[PDB]
Amino acid sequence: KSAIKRVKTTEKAEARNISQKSAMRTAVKNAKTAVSNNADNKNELVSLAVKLVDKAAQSNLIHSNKADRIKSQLMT
Amino acid sequence: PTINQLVRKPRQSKIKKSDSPALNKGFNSKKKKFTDLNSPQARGVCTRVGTMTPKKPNSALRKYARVRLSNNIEINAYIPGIGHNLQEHSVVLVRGGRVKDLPGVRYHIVRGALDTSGVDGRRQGRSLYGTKKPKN
Amino acid sequence: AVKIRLTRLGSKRNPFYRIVVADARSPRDGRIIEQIGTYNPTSANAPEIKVDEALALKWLNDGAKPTDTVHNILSK
Amino acid sequence: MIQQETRLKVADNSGAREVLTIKVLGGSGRKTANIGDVIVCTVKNATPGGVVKKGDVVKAVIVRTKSGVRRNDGSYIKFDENACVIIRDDKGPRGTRIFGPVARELREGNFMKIVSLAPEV
Amino acid sequence: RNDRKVYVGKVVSDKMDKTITVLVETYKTHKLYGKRVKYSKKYKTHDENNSAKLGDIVKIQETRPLSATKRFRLVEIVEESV
RNA sequence: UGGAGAGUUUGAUCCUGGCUCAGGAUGAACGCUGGCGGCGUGCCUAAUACAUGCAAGUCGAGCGACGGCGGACGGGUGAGUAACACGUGGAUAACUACCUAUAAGACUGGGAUAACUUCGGGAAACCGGAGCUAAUACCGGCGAAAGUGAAUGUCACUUAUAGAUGGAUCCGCGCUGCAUUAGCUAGUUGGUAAGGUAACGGCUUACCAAGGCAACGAUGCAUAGCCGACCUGAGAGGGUGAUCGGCCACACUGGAACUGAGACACGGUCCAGACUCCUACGGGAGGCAGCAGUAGGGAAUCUUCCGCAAUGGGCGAAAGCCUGACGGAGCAACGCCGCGU
RNA sequence: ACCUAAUCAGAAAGCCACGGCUAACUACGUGCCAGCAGCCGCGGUAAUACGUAGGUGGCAAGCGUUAUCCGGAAUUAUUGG
RNA sequence: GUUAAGGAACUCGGCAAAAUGACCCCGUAACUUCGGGAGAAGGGGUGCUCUUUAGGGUUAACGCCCAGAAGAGCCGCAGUG
Ligand SMILES: [Mg+2]
Ligand SMILES: [Mg+2]
Ligand SMILES: [Mg+2]
Ligand SMILES: [Mg+2]
Repeated sequence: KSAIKRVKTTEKAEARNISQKSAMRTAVKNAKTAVSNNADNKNELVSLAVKLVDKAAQSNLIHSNKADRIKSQLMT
Repeated sequence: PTINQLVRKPRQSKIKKSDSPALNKGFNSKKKKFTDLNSPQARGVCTRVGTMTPKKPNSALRKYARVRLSNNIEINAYIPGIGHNLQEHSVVLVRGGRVKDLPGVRYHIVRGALDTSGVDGRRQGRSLYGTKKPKN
Repeated sequence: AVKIRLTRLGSKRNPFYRIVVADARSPRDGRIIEQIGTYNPTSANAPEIKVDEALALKWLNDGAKPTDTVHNILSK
Repeated sequence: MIQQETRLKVADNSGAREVLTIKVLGGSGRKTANIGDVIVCTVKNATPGGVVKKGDVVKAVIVRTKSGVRRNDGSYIKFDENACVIIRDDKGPRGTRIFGPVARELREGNFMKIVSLAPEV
Repeated sequence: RNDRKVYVGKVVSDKMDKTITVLVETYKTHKLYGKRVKYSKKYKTHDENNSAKLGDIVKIQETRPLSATKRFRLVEIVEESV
């Protein structure tokens, strides 16, 4: 039973990505609201952070690395 | 016939049927093995001591055993040899092959491995009847 | 990539080999890619080493991991 | 309050469903019963694939009821469904499991198996 | 796309936008009786601006998939007759 | 290279025509007898509940006093599915723990915590609390980045390459019986829209649009894993699907997920159903179609065997470590072969 | 695995058939009976065709019987009505 | 007029009462004189306020009456209340 210790990573690895993912998407869900206003204040310098979390489809690899371009392919 | 027609319908060949009906197929499943296939052999359980005759011109007497097989169905039989240590509801091995000039009997009760175990009275034709001689 | 492998054949009390190469994902008995020639384990009324290094250099270019007792063939 | 021709569910896997009531066992002229008395049921509906077939006089015990019982402390209890358990000739249930909360009243040293099979009591 | 197989065949009917059916002929040999026999699968075909009508002989290239059996792609007009 | 016949309707013929025998086979049974050297194959009938054993770990040159790679390969089975499941040739709309070839850069700055002693509750599965701590763990600037040790060398990190490797997908053809079954699907057929996965996509939804398929077998029933091969045959063909290899599906039953390079996961997992059994009756545990052995329907199929030396596979830089893959033995005339009395 | 040296030809052989086919015959008991049978069927007072001993034939550490499949069956015939 | 648990145990007999009831939808068997069966059966939805759009006629047109769709939201035990 050496997959007992594999379970303890599995309830532990859910927390890191689902925090990163839910912060990836609400930074992006507010972004297309900010891209619906386009005042260059609530959209600038966090859209590349919305692309840094779409670059954290390579850092936070729970979203797959080759799947980095499934959302970020339109705004920038 | 014509090669045009042979394209439109092939030669659906002649079906044949088994000479001995009451064995060897997947029968009638009822959430258990309610009935099954016995390709060469089976068990039995007896129901009746049999005494009968041939019917064509012949006038002898024959001793069958009307049973119920291990798959709910009803067949006659025959004991080859001399001895009869059989009574009603005793286990009998089976093996196929009908008996001519008897009107409806079906198989042969194997005289070797059953309650039909061994038949004395025979000394030369032996392994057709299950009789031993450990000297030779 | 691929790993250089000896397919064991042979009856009771008598093994015999055939030099093949495939990935470790493939098993020993079959799904083998190529064969650079036979290999002769027993030495009585039989040879002891057999290899053909023509199509063996085709697999050391894209990567190959020979087992450390198979490498004594190609060191000779 | 059970009666002389009311219907009841059966709460076990004894091969039955809604059974009727024929008569309430006890004294004479008896007209009601409640949790923990025997009756005489008859099977009006059955699960095909059981050991009790439809149209067959069996006993039962009333296990739940919509009326309830009153305890020593004044606490009441009310279920929302009537149910019973087919019982054999000596006191023990015919089935194997029991699909519901039996009443807390049910045993007296007597039905020491029906309360040993419920999910909660 | 750029280099795909070709099944030249008659155009049956233009019945919706961007959609026809281009029937082809195929005589297939039998297994043992030897005499050939016809089979005509009627494959649907996307065409660009309703360029086809009833009866044309065309040239077909394949593509990457679109929908249920819309799998071919019309190219030419060898015959523009009725 | 190679291809036989005999019998029987009549008082007696020629013909048509059936039925019947000689022969080859069996992962056969059963009947009598019993010397084996040696080679192979031994659940085919209730998908009948599965005791007791072993089958997945490794790393003390991570780092403390869990952080990594592997459990997606491998070894069992045929209930399902008449289908790109399989066979066979064409096609690009995109997918690598690995393996490697060159080259880049392998910086900078932080803070939370298991094991551990006290804390209380449960018989238990064990949990809520508090002081303690590193990490190569974690975080910030058509965009992230790692260091470790016997003699700096070495060895993993990281990005773009392209080769092998590995999976995915629509397409031509091969793919059982019935027409005493003729109509059939409705998001069905199509555009358009944005969302949606490695990508195309009625892929799932929304307004319009009137089509799909079909007497060239569409639809629906019962039977079935399929090929390379095995059997018989002069051959053409007929019947078969077992050990042995390639591909496929499934895990007492019916769904759904999570980690990671490419699982809807056999030995993991949350839930729901029918069953076994224990607890303090508040709850929890169990899934031998892994290797064998017992139980069970049966006319019918075996040892609960030591063991990693050879070949193959994970991990490590190496000694080695677990390996029921396998190298071999224990038992039955079970089959051919050779051989004696 | 192999192999030498020993008291010893001493422990180590069945099984089915035998009218016609089809390979292989005689004498009595029963005598349309216990039977036997792949078909013609042999049995009403023995009967080369039933049990028995003798005899022979076959194969041989194996012989027969069964159920199933292909050939015999040119009896689904394109090669071949 | 209402009623706990049970629901024909009442009785010559479900006698009286209780339930079903409108419009708009999905769906509908045996049987036949081919019209019928059929309101077969069994099922779902309905209230008020706010935003957009496609529908007649009247009229030069603001104006007026007739209507049907999706979406968003609110409240009660219950929306042909
Ligand atoms: Mg295993
Ligand atoms: Mg093995
Ligand atoms: Mg009516
Ligand atoms: Mg009516």
